[PDB]
Amino acid sequence: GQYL
Amino acid sequence: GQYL
Amino acid sequence: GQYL
Amino acid sequence: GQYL
Amino acid sequence: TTIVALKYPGGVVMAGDRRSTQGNMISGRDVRKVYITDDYTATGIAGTAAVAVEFARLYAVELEHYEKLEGVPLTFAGKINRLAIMVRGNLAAAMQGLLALPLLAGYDIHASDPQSAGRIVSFDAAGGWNIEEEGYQAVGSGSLFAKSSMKKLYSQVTDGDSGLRVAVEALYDAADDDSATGGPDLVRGIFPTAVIIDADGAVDVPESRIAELARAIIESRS
Amino acid sequence: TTIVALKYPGGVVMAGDRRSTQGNMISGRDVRKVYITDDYTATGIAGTAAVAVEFARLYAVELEHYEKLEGVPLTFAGKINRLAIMVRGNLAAAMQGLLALPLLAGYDIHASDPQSAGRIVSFDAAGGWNIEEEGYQAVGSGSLFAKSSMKKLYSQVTDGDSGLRVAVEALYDAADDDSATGGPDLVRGIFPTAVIIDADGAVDVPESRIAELARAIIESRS
Amino acid sequence: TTIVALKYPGGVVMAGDRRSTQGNMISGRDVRKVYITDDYTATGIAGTAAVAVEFARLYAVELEHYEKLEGVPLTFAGKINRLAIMVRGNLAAAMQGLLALPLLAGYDIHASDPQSAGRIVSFDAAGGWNIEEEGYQAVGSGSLFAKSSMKKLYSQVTDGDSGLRVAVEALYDAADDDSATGGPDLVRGIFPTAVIIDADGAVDVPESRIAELARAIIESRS
Amino acid sequence: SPEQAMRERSELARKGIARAKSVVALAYAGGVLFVAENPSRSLQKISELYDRVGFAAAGKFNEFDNLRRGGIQFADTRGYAYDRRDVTGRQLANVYAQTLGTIFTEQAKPYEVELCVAEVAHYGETKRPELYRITYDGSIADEPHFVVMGGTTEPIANALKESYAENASLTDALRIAVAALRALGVASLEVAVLDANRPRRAFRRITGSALQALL
Amino acid sequence: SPEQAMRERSELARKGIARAKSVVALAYAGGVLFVAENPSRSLQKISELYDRVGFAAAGKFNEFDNLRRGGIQFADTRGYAYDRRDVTGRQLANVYAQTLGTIFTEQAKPYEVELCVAEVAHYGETKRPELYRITYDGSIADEPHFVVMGGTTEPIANALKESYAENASLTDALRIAVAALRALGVASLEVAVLDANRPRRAFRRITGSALQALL
Amino acid sequence: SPEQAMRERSELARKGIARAKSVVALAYAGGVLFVAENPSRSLQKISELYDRVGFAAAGKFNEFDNLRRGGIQFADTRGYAYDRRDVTGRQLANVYAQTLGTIFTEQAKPYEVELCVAEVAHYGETKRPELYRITYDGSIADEPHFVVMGGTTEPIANALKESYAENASLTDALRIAVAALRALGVASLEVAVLDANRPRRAFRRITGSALQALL
Amino acid sequence: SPEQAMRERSELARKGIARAKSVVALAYAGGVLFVAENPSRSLQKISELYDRVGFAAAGKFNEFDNLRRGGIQFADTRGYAYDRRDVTGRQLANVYAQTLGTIFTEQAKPYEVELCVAEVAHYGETKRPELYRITYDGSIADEPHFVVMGGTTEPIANALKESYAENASLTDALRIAVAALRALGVASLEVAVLDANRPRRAFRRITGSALQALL
Repeated sequence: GQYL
Repeated sequence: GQYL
Repeated sequence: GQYL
Repeated sequence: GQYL
Repeated sequence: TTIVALKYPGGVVMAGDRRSTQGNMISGRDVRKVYITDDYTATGIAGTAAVAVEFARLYAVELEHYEKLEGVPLTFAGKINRLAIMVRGNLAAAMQGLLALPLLAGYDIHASDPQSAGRIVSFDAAGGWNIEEEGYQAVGSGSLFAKSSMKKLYSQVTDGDSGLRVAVEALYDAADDDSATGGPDLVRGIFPTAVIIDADGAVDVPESRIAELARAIIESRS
Repeated sequence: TTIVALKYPGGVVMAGDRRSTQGNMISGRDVRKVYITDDYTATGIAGTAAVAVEFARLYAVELEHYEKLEGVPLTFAGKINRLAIMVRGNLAAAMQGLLALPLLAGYDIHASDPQSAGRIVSFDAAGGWNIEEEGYQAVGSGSLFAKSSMKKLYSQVTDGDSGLRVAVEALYDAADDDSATGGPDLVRGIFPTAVIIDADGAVDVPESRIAELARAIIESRS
Repeated sequence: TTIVALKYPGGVVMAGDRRSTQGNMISGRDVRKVYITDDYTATGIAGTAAVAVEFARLYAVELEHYEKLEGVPLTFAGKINRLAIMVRGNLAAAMQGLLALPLLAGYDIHASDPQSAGRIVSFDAAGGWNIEEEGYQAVGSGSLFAKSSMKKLYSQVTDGDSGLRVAVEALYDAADDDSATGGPDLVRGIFPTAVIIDADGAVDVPESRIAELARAIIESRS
Repeated sequence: SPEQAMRERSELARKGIARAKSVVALAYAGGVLFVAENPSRSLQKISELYDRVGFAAAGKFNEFDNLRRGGIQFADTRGYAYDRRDVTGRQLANVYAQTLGTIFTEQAKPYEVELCVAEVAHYGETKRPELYRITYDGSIADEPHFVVMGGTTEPIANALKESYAENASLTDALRIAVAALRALGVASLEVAVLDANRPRRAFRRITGSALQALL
Repeated sequence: SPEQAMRERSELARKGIARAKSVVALAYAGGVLFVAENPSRSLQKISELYDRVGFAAAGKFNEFDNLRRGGIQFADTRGYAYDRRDVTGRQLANVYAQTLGTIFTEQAKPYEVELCVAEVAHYGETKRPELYRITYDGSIADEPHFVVMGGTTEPIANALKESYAENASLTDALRIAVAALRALGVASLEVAVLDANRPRRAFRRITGSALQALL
Repeated sequence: SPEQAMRERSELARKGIARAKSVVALAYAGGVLFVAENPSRSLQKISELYDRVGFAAAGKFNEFDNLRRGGIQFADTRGYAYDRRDVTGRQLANVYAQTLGTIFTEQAKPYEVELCVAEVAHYGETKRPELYRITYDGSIADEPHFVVMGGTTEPIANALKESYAENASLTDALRIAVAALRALGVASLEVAVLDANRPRRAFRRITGSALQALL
Repeated sequence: SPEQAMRERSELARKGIARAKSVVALAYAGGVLFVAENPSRSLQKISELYDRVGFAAAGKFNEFDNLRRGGIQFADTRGYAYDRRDVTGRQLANVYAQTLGTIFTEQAKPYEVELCVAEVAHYGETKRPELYRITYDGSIADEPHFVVMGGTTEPIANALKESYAENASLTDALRIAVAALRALGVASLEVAVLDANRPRRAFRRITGSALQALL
């Protein structure tokens, strides 16, 4: 998760 | 078990 | 990649 | 290869 | 150096001078040698300045660490034990000259009688400890003069304030007969530091009170 | 060697001589002993030349490394601590003769009053440190003469420039009474080095200013 | 032993004698003490013969190794550093008697002014180094006599050849006042060795030139 | 397939997070307030981490408890090396996320936990309370007002969305938090604060008779 | 089959790279300009690596962040061993590529990251800014004018292709970069420069009021 | 599937727990009473753990016995490091649960055991007896009155539910416990107490002729 | 089957070798000439190995580059132990082959590389240049006149077969090599020589304006  |  |  |  | 500690009805008081030397040379005029390691214990350390400040810091850390992990402070017995183990650990370096001796004052909340829940504990270089029961203790180069002063002055101790005055006086006599212990500097306004522990915890005595007591003693002797 | 540091209203100044000896033999006429370790701290080191330059270099690296990892410089307290730990680490070699003592000057940006945000910190061979509060400090073979000079000259310090002149004079007296400290060489044009730190950071004093101050002192004494 | 090095406008020259002793006994009449470690640096080493030749060999290997890996030589600063680290590494054995001190001459291609791109660097037993700026340096048992000779003769240095003659003369005076340094042997035809470095690299001075200079000096003194 | 397995793992983690007691943390005038639904008297889901940094969690007790211990560990050593005022809620929030992600990728079962790290300003300084939420994968989110963890988070989050008021006193924020949590009885409530007014250690539990009087 | 698995891995990596915030780096008169679309205030995608070497990345934060740390690590040790002016953008660009390739071949999941290493000349010297782009496999490309990373790179790359001008000032290059990036608001923008005019440390962030005034 | 395997493991553990001798522990006036159905004279299911902390178990003897030893081990070292009055029934109850959970997750077969840790107050102090039950997975439950372990627990638990009386003497609590356990003969009974009146070591077995006289 | 797998591996290696830039090495009057088709300015496929031993490669850059480093490593240590004139092109050619064979047998993917090790005589001595070609499996072949590596080798090898002339000067051998390589532009050409006339280090690159003048 927490893609950026 | 022991969910919290 | 970076074939050389 | 290089049989000998 | 000299650090005195004495019980009074309902609490304990612990005071220390301010000088730090190298040989005959006065190198520090305002060192603080008495720390509040926790809400119910203060610790004085005589000896090598580095080892002293380090002991105090690390011990405070350890007390509070166990408190955070287990949700309850150690008993006064456990605290005594950990301090003793630290002291025993520094023994090799103490033979090499880096000796540091702690004097531990605490107020046991779990004791039966509140009027005698005060606690004074003394250590040697080999980690053995002893629970003082004649009402007072001291450590450092001036300790003998301080104890011999408190032996006579101790019948005057009846409360927190009289106990504080007796502490300051004992320090004054230590300094009066030993050159490594600094007395009240009236010129620069630097006085001994003091910590009072009772049922409500540990608080630093504000400087003004110590200043007045010191001036009273000095005028009494003139 | 001799390195003086003194606070002035609004900043700190730190100056050092230039000689380096081997026994009675003058071996270096232009060594620089005061480094700008970061935008708000300068570090002087007395003692073995190798250990000194190495300390300065490595400490600067470490300050800046933590700054790059965490995105914010350490507080002045953390800096003091790291320097102290380095010094404590060199203790074994200092007993073998490779002793190096640092004097650390800094300007605390986080202090409450800007006029007294200056900071001077002194260390012993055993890593203990002390925050100087009588306004000045020095280290090296000429340190006693330098301090005894600044004690008298220090009431003249009112700003950055007067503080600089007092620094240069203190160095002049150190050199005047000790042979291991070099004075201003008028023949070769080599003068002490100086660093000034204030609200805007640390800058090296350009040589001309130190030259004029030194010539003023020398003509005053003739 | 004695190895001198001096800058001249546009380059650097480095010369060394040929004797090697054991006590009072002359054991080698033709040792070569100045090596061309690379196209822009020559290295002289005084001291224990084994440690000396080993230093020179290994340092040359390391310079060239990094050059082959990275495709570009180190800067003169990096070279100075590696040599210093080697020297610092031999310190334990130098206290046991196997001391070897290097003097490093180089021509910085990256310097701004070509006429002053010459570089002389001296080391102590503890790995500290110093960039010489009074124009000349020497190492070995005759170094003091050589330096005191060059101090007077150095105003004569104006080019590569005059600088070479001054080098040879300085060696002649070293040998003249110290017995561990060999002078020009006219009987066997053995003369000091010399290396010249300028914009075009490092070349060994062919023996004939040194022979003529030595004969000129010797006839001048008769 | 691996992607399918990953999806299954995510679903399992979600289920684990869902079947748990709910915790809320919200900013109020004196700092930050943690209010958790907790029946046991020994097992706790709110904890001091450092002087001004608090911690709440929801999921599997042994695991969230284990993270609690790891977090306590890191701060003390860091403080000793540098100093107390150098440890920040941000650094701690970061450590947990990285550890969780790596751990999940290399371990067998993902930690069915949801974390909230809270920080307030020091004594005599002004700064807004910071709340971070760290999820089971390593994701970290910066919350301005309140965090809700564990169980069904939608109704509690909405009730808080209507009732929240910045600079609410301790009693009002407690009423809002218990009310939105109900979306209970004096017993089985774990309540603590990060009181910004304390000199050093800001964390402080509110239990028993005083709590009853407040409610 | 192994080849099929490799193709699947490449597709997965591509997907990971695609769903991410876009970053641009371009040469301008005073050095190099990094402009990234970044909402968070704590998490950053642009960083100093060494005195004159900067770094931008796009993908999965924990991984690109981890490379950031590894790169910082290598430069300091190298500088201490030899010197500051010996560490170059080229050596660093190379290290990341080799590490990435080996890591991908021996690890489980490939790093869904895209890197850009930038370098400018030292103080008082003339030399053109160098931009390198390192992709997830280890490939490295030398860029003369600008690099675009993460998200949909085609429209931004084309808009820059029309708007780019060598020796554009700082304000013009900022307008061009924000405009081509839109293909936004003052908030959630991470802007930094490699200012060639600084004496030593060239990296410098441009945040807040000054940035607002510029835009 | 993994979930199916987990369900199977749980069923196996349940079966193992079910086919075993029954043990009961209940609070009475002088402390806590352990009454187990045990035919052997050498193999025991009730044990001293520390000064005021007792232990009963039901399942597979070698495993529950092994936990017995581990628990004894931890307390002595802890006491030596800090002190005797610092070891509490709570800390021990906690250690077993964590160990059991981790062990089950990483081992091959789960421990077919059920544990009960009991604690009473020290000499000259007033405090209620504490009973904890730790199950095979790591779950821990706080019991106010009595614990029943192993075999068919329903009838014994109900008979105790009707017969239990707080502050029952030693003889009455023994009659209640043997009666509810029957739901026997003087032989094959293992009976011990945590007598709160003892100065230091509270655990005390009740065997032979005295037991016969009592019953 | 294993044999089938081996055949597949060989095919994969062949494909890798085929899709690559072509390199040629040929003997001429002053030594040996390496001419490679190389667009990048930083990445190189021709390298010094030791005083008189040169090296060219074609395939995957990170791997052939890695061998380059290993070869450099072995020679320096060997020379230090014995001497510079003891390291020969033959010993180096041998080491690579053995390493490649063992590595391929124990590793996962075979090195998609093709190597050419070249050697010339020392200063003031007469001896014919020696060219060895080492293939991905470990096979090594002794070439009298020229080696062609990578890409489609047939047309280049034939064009060289017609144009080659022993004792051709540097300019003629360069024309022949570029012509047969075309079977190009001044840019993107990597040209170096093993000049037998140099005193010690024989390898020497021919780049820029001088190369343009020659061509």
